[PDB]
Amino acid sequence: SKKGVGSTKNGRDSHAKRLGAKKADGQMIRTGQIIYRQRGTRVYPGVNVGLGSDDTLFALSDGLVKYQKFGPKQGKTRVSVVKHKL
Amino acid sequence: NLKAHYQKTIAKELQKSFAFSSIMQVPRLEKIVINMGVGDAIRDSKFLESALNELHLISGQKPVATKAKNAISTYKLRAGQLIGCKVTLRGERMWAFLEKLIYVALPRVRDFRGLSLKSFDGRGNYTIGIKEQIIFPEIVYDDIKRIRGFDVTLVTSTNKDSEALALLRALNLPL
Amino acid sequence: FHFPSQSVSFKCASCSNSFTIESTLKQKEITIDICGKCHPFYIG
Amino acid sequence: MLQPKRTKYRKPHNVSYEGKAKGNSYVAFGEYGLVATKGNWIDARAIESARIAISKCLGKTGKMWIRIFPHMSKTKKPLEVRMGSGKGNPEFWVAVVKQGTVMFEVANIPESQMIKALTRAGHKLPVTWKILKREE
Amino acid sequence: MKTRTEQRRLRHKRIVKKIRATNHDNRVVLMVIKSLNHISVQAWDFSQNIVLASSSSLALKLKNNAKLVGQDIADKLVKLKLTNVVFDTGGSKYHGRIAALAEAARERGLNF
Amino acid sequence: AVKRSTRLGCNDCREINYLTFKNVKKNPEKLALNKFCSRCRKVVVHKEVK
RNA sequence: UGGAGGUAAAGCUACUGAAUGUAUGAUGGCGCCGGCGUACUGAAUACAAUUAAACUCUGAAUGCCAUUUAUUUUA
RNA sequence: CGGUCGCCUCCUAAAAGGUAACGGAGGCGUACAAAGGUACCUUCAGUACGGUUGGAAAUCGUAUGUAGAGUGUAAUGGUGU
RNA sequence: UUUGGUGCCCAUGUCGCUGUGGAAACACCUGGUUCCAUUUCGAACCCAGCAGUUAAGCACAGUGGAGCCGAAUGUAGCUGCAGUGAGAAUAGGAAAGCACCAAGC
Repeated sequence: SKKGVGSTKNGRDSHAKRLGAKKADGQMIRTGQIIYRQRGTRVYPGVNVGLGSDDTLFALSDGLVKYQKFGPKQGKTRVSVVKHKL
Repeated sequence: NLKAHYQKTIAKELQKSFAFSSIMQVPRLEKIVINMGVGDAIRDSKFLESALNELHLISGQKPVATKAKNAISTYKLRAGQLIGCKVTLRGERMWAFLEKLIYVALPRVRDFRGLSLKSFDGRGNYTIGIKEQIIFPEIVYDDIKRIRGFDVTLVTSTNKDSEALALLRALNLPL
Repeated sequence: FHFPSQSVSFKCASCSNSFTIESTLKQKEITIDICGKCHPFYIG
Repeated sequence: MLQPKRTKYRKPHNVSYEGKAKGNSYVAFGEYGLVATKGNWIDARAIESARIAISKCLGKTGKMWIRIFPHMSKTKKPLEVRMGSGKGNPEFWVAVVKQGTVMFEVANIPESQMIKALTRAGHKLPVTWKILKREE
Repeated sequence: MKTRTEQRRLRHKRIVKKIRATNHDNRVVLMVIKSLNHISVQAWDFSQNIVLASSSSLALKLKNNAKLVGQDIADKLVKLKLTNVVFDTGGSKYHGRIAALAEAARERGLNF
Repeated sequence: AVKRSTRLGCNDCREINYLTFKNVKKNPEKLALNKFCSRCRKVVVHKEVK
């Protein structure tokens, strides 16, 4: 009765890349620090934002973070860092 | 010369035939292309150099290479290896080649009837595919594995097909 | 670039009308004994 | 037994078959439809047996139509095996019938023989049924 | 195919998009246009979509290559005291009368 | 393992100062580069040495 | 207060597969003087209904993130 | 006994993240001195027709199409000048 | 306001069809004399200019053909039979605008 599948098929698994929304609209950000990490481009660089070509979208200036729709059918979300009032 | 005859008399005759108020709407000719390719063999057997020789001695510009848009090898086509050559001729050499084609040596086969039936895609096109190249006078000897004609495909600025018929009939093309 | 082209007098016993505008300069006295006047398709 | 030709995978999830119907509640071609009061699973052999039974007693002018199709695979490991060690093999095909789902629709033949035949065919189904009239 | 005129607009669009994605500095641009029989330039501003100045054949220009198109707007620009702008190659290459325009802009006190 | 990474040397220093990825199955020529040296503090032609 | 989102539900002429009946017929076969009635197979052009964890042209609630505001706090 | 032991992609995974089994699919122990950078030019796969050896499309020209094109590599995301 | 350039937002902005204009301009166009160029072709790019052009791109009138968008009634699922309320379908609209510049004004 104890006799089962030997040489079982793929049961392997990778790790989990800790990405997502590290920041959100409503928190002041220091320059240089990360905002969002993503595999691909589901968020696009708008104004005052640095794009490192390792799937990196970080803040390039000071201010407050906002998210706006864009694209054909609001499929794209562009991150913006609006500057503080002067 | 025949350009000074054409653009002085036949253009006016065509524009009076179909009463038009536009001089650039009449069936005219501004560009022709002649292609070449060897699908029968890829092996360097009087190829890629014989095409250069024949196109230099028949046309007014050197051959230009291009590779296939896909990779189909059921008849041995791999590893890139561009085939054939192309000349998209323009300017005065266009009409020089036209005069060489029409009124020099095409009258060499008794039943040369051309192709006036089923040669239109619908946007003002014409094609002539012949089997012999030695049919021309300006040919060399012992520089070819097997004689093969050059397909000429001419396009114009008129999308309509009736004007293409008028253009072909104005230069006395076979029916 | 490319070898220049020119025209030499065209000769034909069935044409008697020279077709000499621009063929090439590499040859001399282009001549063909059959033309379109004797050819029914190239006649009116 | 209408076996699928090709399938992307081999051992998927079965179904979450509770809740209302995803469709098939409408009657399209037949004059009498056979609806179900709840959902369960239907195996392939039962469908073929019911179809041949309903067609054998059917006349020569009426027409019948099936609204379901087995699209779920199932695993049944052989006997005496322990719990665990991978997944088993496919043994049959299962069609999913949610609540308020119509299975058969028939038309173009007198009504009394049709209600009798639909009863005799639905007796072969695991789920208690109900006759439903042609929708205009 | 294309209209042979939309090509220059496509070049303009792609170049301005690349620049505005890359130009983190805030400088106004000296846009250029080379039509068939005329040329026309505009000192434009981005981040506001407004125009600072323009010089065209419809503006002060005689029958027309010409060098009378470059130094006219540099004095207006220095009157607005910018003197540090970004240049646009337009739908043409940096050649011909465009080079004369660029040199006339450079010489008068503009740093691009 | 499959050794494919090689060194690079400064001809004006005869030291080891660079590590390149140059397999030997398709590149039979030596890499004559122009690399920056922190001892010469400038750009110098660099040859192959290992 | 707004967003980050593809989850149940629904959708399959909006894809990928699967897949049901109506409608016309491609390319082959068959009889035939350049064309054929095609008893045949039957690309899809439109119509009506379906199915999915590795289908998504769409699309919630709860929940998570910070500030606006009030309350308890020395955590 | 069998297999597995490290890493990478997806689903399981329940709309932030993570979240299991001897759960389901797969792969990797790499290549390129240019497939890198810059400037510039430029952009689908197919469909249909036309035609020399050439059928089912080889090669091309033209309308066509809205990514079924490409992306060194298993998959996802992404990218239509 | 006539039209050219023109940015924002990206098929309620478009695809496609029929007609009317281009004075000044914008595109065609005469050509490669030269800067320059082509995997070769003044095709493309670039140079000095108009004999003609409304035919073409652009606009102005109509066209719901395509595509797109889409209310009200109710509707599964949802948090505790009460809020919550999509997708599908449908009335139905839609021939885009918002800004800036220099003339004809």
